[PDB]
Amino acid sequence: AFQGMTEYKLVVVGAGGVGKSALTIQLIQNHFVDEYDPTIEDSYRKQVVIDGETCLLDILDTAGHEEYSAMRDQYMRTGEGFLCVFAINNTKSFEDIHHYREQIKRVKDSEDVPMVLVGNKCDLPSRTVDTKQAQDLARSYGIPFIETSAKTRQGVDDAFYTLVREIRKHKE
Amino acid sequence: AFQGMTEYKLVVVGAGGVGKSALTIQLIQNHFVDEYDPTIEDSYRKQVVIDGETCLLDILDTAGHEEYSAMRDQYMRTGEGFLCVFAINNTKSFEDIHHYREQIKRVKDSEDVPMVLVGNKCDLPSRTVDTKQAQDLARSYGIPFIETSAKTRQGVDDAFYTLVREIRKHKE
Amino acid sequence: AFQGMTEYKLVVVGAGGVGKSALTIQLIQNHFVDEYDPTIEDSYRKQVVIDGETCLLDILDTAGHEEYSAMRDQYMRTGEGFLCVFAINNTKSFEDIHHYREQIKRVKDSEDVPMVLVGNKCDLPSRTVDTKQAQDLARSYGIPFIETSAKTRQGVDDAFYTLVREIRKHKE
Amino acid sequence: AFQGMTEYKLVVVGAGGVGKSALTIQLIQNHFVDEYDPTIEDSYRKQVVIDGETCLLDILDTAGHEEYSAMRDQYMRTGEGFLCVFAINNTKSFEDIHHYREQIKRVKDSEDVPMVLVGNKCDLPSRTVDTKQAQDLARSYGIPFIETSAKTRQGVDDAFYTLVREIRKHKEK
Amino acid sequence: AFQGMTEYKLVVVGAGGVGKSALTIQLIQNHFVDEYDPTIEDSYRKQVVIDGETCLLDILDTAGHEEYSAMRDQYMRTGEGFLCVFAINNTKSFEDIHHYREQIKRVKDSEDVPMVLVGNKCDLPSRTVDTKQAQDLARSYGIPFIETSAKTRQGVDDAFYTLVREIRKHKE
Amino acid sequence: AFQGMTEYKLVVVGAGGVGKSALTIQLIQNHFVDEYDPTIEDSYRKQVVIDGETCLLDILDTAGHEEYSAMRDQYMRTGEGFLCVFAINNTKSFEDIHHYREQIKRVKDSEDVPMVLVGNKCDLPSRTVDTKQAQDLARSYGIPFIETSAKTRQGVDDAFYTLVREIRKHKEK
Ligand SMILES: Nc1nc2c(ncn2[C@@H]2O[C@H](COP(=O)(O)OP(=O)(O)NP(=O)(O)O)[C@@H](O)[C@H]2O)c(=O)[nH]1
Ligand SMILES: Nc1nc2c(ncn2[C@@H]2O[C@H](COP(=O)(O)OP(=O)(O)NP(=O)(O)O)[C@@H](O)[C@H]2O)c(=O)[nH]1
Ligand SMILES: Nc1nc2c(ncn2[C@@H]2O[C@H](COP(=O)(O)OP(=O)(O)NP(=O)(O)O)[C@@H](O)[C@H]2O)c(=O)[nH]1
Ligand SMILES: Nc1nc2c(ncn2[C@@H]2O[C@H](COP(=O)(O)OP(=O)(O)NP(=O)(O)O)[C@@H](O)[C@H]2O)c(=O)[nH]1
Ligand SMILES: Nc1nc2c(ncn2[C@@H]2O[C@H](COP(=O)(O)OP(=O)(O)NP(=O)(O)O)[C@@H](O)[C@H]2O)c(=O)[nH]1
Ligand SMILES: Nc1nc2c(ncn2[C@@H]2O[C@H](COP(=O)(O)OP(=O)(O)NP(=O)(O)O)[C@@H](O)[C@H]2O)c(=O)[nH]1
Ligand SMILES: C[NH+](C)CCOc1ccc(C(=O)NC[C@@H]2COc3ccccc3O2)cc1
Ligand SMILES: C[NH+](C)CCOc1ccc(C(=O)NC[C@@H]2COc3ccccc3O2)cc1
Ligand SMILES: C[NH+](C)CCOc1ccc(C(=O)NC[C@@H]2COc3ccccc3O2)cc1
Ligand SMILES: [Mg+2]
Ligand SMILES: [Mg+2]
Ligand SMILES: [Mg+2]
Ligand SMILES: [Mg+2]
Ligand SMILES: [Mg+2]
Ligand SMILES: [Mg+2]
Repeated sequence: AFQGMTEYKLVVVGAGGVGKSALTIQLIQNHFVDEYDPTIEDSYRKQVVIDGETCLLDILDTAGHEEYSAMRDQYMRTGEGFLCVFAINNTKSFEDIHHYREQIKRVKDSEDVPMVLVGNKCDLPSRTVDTKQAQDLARSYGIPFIETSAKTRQGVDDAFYTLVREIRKHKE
Repeated sequence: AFQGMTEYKLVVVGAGGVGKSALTIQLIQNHFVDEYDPTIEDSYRKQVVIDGETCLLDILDTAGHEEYSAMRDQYMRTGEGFLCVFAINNTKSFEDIHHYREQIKRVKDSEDVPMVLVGNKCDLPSRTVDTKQAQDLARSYGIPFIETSAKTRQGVDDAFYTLVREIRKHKE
Repeated sequence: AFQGMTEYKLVVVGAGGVGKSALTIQLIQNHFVDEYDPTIEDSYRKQVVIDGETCLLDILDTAGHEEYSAMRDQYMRTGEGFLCVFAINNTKSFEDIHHYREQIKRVKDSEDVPMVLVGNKCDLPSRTVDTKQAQDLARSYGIPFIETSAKTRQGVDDAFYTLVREIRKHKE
Repeated sequence: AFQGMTEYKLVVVGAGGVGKSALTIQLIQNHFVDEYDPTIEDSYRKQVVIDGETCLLDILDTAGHEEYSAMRDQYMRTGEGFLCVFAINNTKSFEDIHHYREQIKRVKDSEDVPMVLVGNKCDLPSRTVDTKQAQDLARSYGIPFIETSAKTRQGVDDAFYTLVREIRKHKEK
Repeated sequence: AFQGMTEYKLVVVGAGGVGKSALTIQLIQNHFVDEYDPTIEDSYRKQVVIDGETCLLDILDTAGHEEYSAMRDQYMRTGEGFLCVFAINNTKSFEDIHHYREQIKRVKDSEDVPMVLVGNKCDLPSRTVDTKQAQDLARSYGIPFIETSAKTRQGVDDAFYTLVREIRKHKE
Repeated sequence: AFQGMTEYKLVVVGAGGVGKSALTIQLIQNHFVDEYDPTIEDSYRKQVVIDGETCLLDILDTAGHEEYSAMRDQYMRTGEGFLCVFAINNTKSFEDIHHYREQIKRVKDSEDVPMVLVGNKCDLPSRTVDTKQAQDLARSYGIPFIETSAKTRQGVDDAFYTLVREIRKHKEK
C-alpha cells in the first residue's frame, strides 16, 4: 500500500562561493540571493512532479569547506544523489570537483553514485572554464553536465530534476 | 524520454439504468444527473494523481443494451480496464454481471482482465442485493468490489482509482 | 528563510477496531478498507493545503492495545496532535477515550495537548453513543468533536484538518 | 487580453437556519460547522476549476432575515448569481423561496437572474419537503435543483458549480 | 456537458538542427538536451493552463527533412497549429521558413492556418538573422514572432501558449 | 476565521516605457509584449503560493505619466506595496525613482511603505545605470533591489514575490 510520496535525499556540494545556496534558494523560493552568507548546514524540502511522479525533495545545502570530516562522511552516506557544483568563472572550483567526487565514491564504496556536474554562474561574462572541458570531465565520470545560473534561473530546475532521474535509474 | 503522463482507457459497463453515466459525470463534473437519458456512447477525460503518479483517465461510458455487437467488441478490445456496474436495488442487473464479464474475457481473449465490480445506488433504501453476495461474486472473480452512490459520491473516486491500481498491477 | 512546507505530526489513537486505519487510508488513498487488518504501528505522509497554508502531514496510525509499553510512550511522544477515535456503535470505545486522553497528557507532560474527538462509523445503523453525549464530552475537554465515516468519507478530511488547526492555535 | 481568472459574484440567500453558512464553510474550509451562529454579512473567496475554466468565486453569505433593506438591495444588485437555500426538514423555509426569488427579481429589475434552488440538510431523517415538490418548483422557474448536506458534503461543490454554469449560460445570451 | 479538457494538436516544423526537439523537451521535461539526435517522429503531451483554460497539448515533433511525403501530409492535415522554427544563427533555416509555411497551407487547403514563427537559439552570440527581419516576415504572414532558447528557456512557454491562443482565435 | 486566500494589492509605478506592463503581462500570461502600447490603467490577478501561503495578487498597472493626480492618489492610498521600476538603459527613469517614492510616502503618510526597486531590461547590452548605484539607492531606502527582464523572465516572479514578502513583514509590525 502507498504510504505517501517517494522521498529523494539530494546533497549539494562544491567549493566555497560557487552558488550552492543560491541555486537551492532559487529552486525553493524563486528568489535570487545576492549576499554571500557562508553556509554551515541547511536543509530544504519541496514537493515536485518529475516525469509524472510526485516526489518530495529533501535537499541538504553544505559548506564549501567542511570543518568536520565526520559530519561530511555522514551526509555523504545519507545522500542518495549529489549535485557537484563549480563556478564557470573560478577555475579552482572546477579543479576541486574531482576531490568532492572521490570523497563521495570512497564513502559510498561505489563508482556509480548518482551525481550531476553543475557549472554555475553562466550569466557572468568572465568565463574561465570552457563548456567543452566540463562536458569532457562529466563524460569521463559518466554523469550529466548542466550549466546553471542561480540569477537567471537557467538550468536550475533541470539540475535538480536531472539528479532525481539519475537516482531513479540507479534504483532499478 | 518521458513523453507525458500515463494514459488509462477505462470502460464502464453494465445493465440499463444502473448509473454508469451518473458515476462518470460525478467523477468528471462533480455533478449528479437526476434525469435518465440513455447513452449511446460518450467519452470523458480527466487528469488525476493516484499513488503519486499522474495519469490521464480516458473513460468510455457505454449503453446498457448495445445494439451493434461490432461497436461493443471495438471498445472492449480498446479498454484496458472495466468497471462492471450493477444497482443494489436491481437484482437482474446483478445477475447480468456474469454476462458482461464473459463478453469482456471473450473479446480480449484473456482470463485476467483488470476489472472492478461496482454496486451503485447504495444510498437507496430498497436494497435487493446483499453486500455479502456481491463480495462473494467479486472474490470468485479475484477482483475488488466497491459500493457506490453517484448521488452522494460515496465510493466514486475509489471505484475509478481502484481500477487504475488493478491496471497497474496487471502491467507488471 | 522559509525552508519548505510546515510539517505536522499527527497521531491517531483509540480502541481496537474503531477505524483508525480506515480513516487514515481514506485520507491518503481515497480508498475504503473493508478488511480488519490489526495495526502494530504504521506511518503515512501527505501534503495538503489547509487555510491557504501548504503542509506536510506525518500521520502515525497506532494499535488499539499495547498493554504495557515503553515503546508505545516513545512513539506517542513524537505527536504534536492526536485524533482520539471511538466508534459510534461501540460504547466501550467511547468510555476508553478518557484513558487515551490521560495517556496523551502523561506522555506529553501537559494538560493542553491538541486533540480532536472523532466518532467514526456514523454510517452504521447500530448507533449506541449519541451525538449529544460525544459533544458534551468534547466540550468538557475543550476540544472539537467530528462525526466521521471512513466508508462514506464523511468528515474524514475535516477531522485531520481540524486537528492541524488545533495545533496551529496551540503554537501561538 | 486575458487579465487573470474570471470572477463570479455569488450570493447565498434563504431563511434563518437553513444552512447557508454551513454550506459556504464546507466549500471553503472542508469543515462542518455544528454551531448555529447567525450571520450578519460575510464574504469568502475560492479559486476553482469548472468545466476546464479557472475562476474566482466571491461568495456573499447573507443573514436569513435582513432588517435594513438598503443593505439587502446593495448585495442583490451586485450579485451575479444566487443560491436559494431551504432546509428539507423546514416547510416554511421552502415556502419562503418564492419570496427570495421575487425580492431578487425586483431589485435587479429582471426576470432572468441566474439561480439554483438548494434543498439542504438532506442527511437528516425528518424530511418534510419532498424532492418532487422541490423539483417542480425549480422546473417552474427554469432553474436547477440540488439536494445538499453541509454535513456530509453531498452536493456542496455541485451547488456552487452549477450556479457558475448558470451564470456562464446567461452571459452568452 | 463538458467531457474533459480541450485538446490542441500542435506540430513543430523547420529545418534540420534548429532545435525543434530541444524546444519540445524543454517544455515537457524542463530539460535541455545538449546532444543532436535527429528525429524521425515523436509525440508528447502535457496539460497546462492558458488564459484560465485547462488544456491538453498534443505535440508532434517532426524531422527537419521528411523522407515520405505521405507521412508529412498526414500530420499536417491532423495538426491544428504549427510552430515554424528557425535558428537565429542559421540564415538558411530562416530562408526555408516560407517553404514550410507553403507546404502547410497546401496540405490543409487554407490560407489561414494557426502558426507562430519561432527564432530559436537566441542565447548564442553568433546571430545571423536580425530580429527586425524575422518580425517583418511574421508580419507579412499575419502571425506572431517569438525569440526562444531551448537552453535558457526564454520564450519556450510563450511560443507554445501563443500558438494555442492563435488556434483559439481561429476556432471562433 | 479563514475566509479564503490572503489578498495583496500591488501597484507597479515608474516612468513611461520602463516595462511596467511588460513585467505584469509576463507574470500573468507568460508572454513578452514587444509592442509599446501606453497604459491608462489596467488591473490583473493571479493566485500564487509564496513561502507556503496561497495568495491572491491584485496588480494595478499604472501609466508612466498620470494625467489626474486625484486618480494617482487613489491607487497609492489603496496599494499595499509598490514595485518602483526603472530601465537599466534609461538614466532618467532611474533619477525619477526618487519622485515616485516621495509621492507614495506623501499619499500614504508613512515612511515605511513596502516597496521593491526594480531595474528592468537587464537583457539589453546598453546599460547606463550601474548595479552599484541602484543597490546603494535601495539600501538608502531600506528596500530590496532586483534586476529584471520582462523578455527573458529573469527576476519577474522574484520581484512580485519579494514585494509580497515585504508586505507580510510590514503587516507584523
Ligand atoms: N551572477 C551570479 N551570481 C551568483 C550565482 N550564484 C551565486 N551567485 C553569487 O555568488 C555568491 C555566493 O553564493 P552562495 O550561494 O552563498 O555560494 P555557496 O556555494 O553557497 N558558498 P558556501 O559554500 O560559503 O556556503 C553570492 O553573492 C551569490 O549572489 C549565479 O548563478 N550568478
Ligand atoms: N439514487 C440514486 N440514483 C441514481 C444513482 N446513480 C444513478 N441514479 C439515477 O439512475 C437513473 C439512471 O442513471 P444513468 O446514469 O442514466 O444510468 P445508465 O446505466 O447510464 N443508463 P444507460 O445504460 O441507459 O445509459 C437516473 O435517474 C440517475 O439519476 C445513485 O447512485 N443513486
Ligand atoms: N461501516 C464502517 N466500517 C468501518 C468504518 N471505519 C472502519 N470500518 C471497518 O471496521 C473494521 C476495523 O477498521 P480498522 O480501520 O482496521 O480499525 P483500527 O482502529 O485501525 N483497528 P486496530 O486498532 O487493530 O489497528 C474494518 O472492517 C473496517 O472496514 C466506517 O466508518 N464505517
Ligand atoms: N445536519 C445538518 N445540519 C446542518 C446542515 N446545514 C446546517 N446545519 C445546521 O443548522 C444550523 C444552522 O446553520 P447555519 O449555516 O448557521 O444556518 P444559516 O442559514 O447560515 N443561518 P443565518 O441565516 O442566521 O445566518 C447549524 O446548527 C448547522 O450545524 C446540514 O446540511 N445538515
Ligand atoms: N545553445 C542552444 N542550442 C540549442 C538550442 N536548441 C537546440 N540546440 C542544440 O542544437 C542541436 C539540434 O537540436 P535538436 O533539438 O536535435 O534540433 P532538431 O530541430 O530537432 N533536429 P532534427 O530536425 O534533426 O530533428 C542540439 O545540439 C541542441 O543542443 C538553443 O536554444 N540554444
Ligand atoms: N528588451 C526588453 N524590452 C523591454 C523589457 N520590458 C519592456 N520592454 C519593451 O519596452 C517597451 C515598453 O514596455 P511597456 O511594458 O509598454 O512599458 P510601460 O512602463 O508599461 N509604458 P507606459 O507607462 O506608457 O504604460 C516595449 O516596447 C517593451 O517590449 C525588457 O525587460 N527587455
Ligand atoms: C501495579 N499494580 C499492582 C497496579 C496497577 O493498577 C492499575 C489499575 C488501573 C489502571 C488504569 O487506569 N487503567 C487504564 C489502562 C491503561 O491505559 C489505557 C489506555 C487506553 C485504553 C485503556 C487503558 O487502560 C492501570 C493500572
Ligand atoms: C463607509 N464604508 C465602510 C462603506 C462600505 O461601503 C460598501 C459599499 C458597497 C459594498 C457592496 O458592494 N456590497 C455588496 C456585496 C459585497 O460583496 C459581494 C460579494 C459577492 C457577491 C455580491 C456582493 O455584494 C460594500 C460596502
Ligand atoms: C496499424 N496501425 C499502426 C496504424 C496506425 O496508423 C497511423 C496512426 C496515426 C497517423 C496520424 O494521424 N499521423 C499524424 C499525427 C498523429 O498524432 C499527432 C499528434 C499531434 C499533432 C499531429 C498529429 O498527427 C497515421 C497512421
Ligand atoms: Mg552556501
Ligand atoms: Mg448512461
Ligand atoms: Mg489499524
Ligand atoms: Mg449564516
Ligand atoms: Mg528533432
Ligand atoms: Mg504600460
